[PDB]
Amino acid sequence: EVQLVESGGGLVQPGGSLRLSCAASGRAHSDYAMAWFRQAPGQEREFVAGIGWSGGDTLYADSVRGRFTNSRDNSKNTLYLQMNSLRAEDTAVYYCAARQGQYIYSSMRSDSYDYWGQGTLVTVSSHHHHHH
Ligand SMILES: [Mn+2]
Repeated sequence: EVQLVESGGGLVQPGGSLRLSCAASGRAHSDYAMAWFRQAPGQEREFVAGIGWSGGDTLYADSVRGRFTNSRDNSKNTLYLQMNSLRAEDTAVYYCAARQGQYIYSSMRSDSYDYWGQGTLVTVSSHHHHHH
């Protein structure tokens, strides 16, 4: 069993950037094959980015390639997603996922992932913060 906790979701201006984090349970250097998925309201869940268990085959969905960067800190069992040039189409709950098993290559299929976090919400929408 692997538990997964995402953080970092928030409200972001169109054109803006965020960084998501996903902490995974286990001893340090557990080195899971992991991925990010997302689901927008009324749409099917979809792959975003992934990495294999041994740190190879960093892979992106066509929707986000060149805008998003996936990285893993093996010591912390943490996965990070730097998201740039965000647009309304990127609004979604973002889910961290992990596989049970030592898979070298990243799978883009949700059926490949045993464990799923609860998600963190990214809202890409124009807004104004009142001054202080
Ligand atoms: Mn803001």
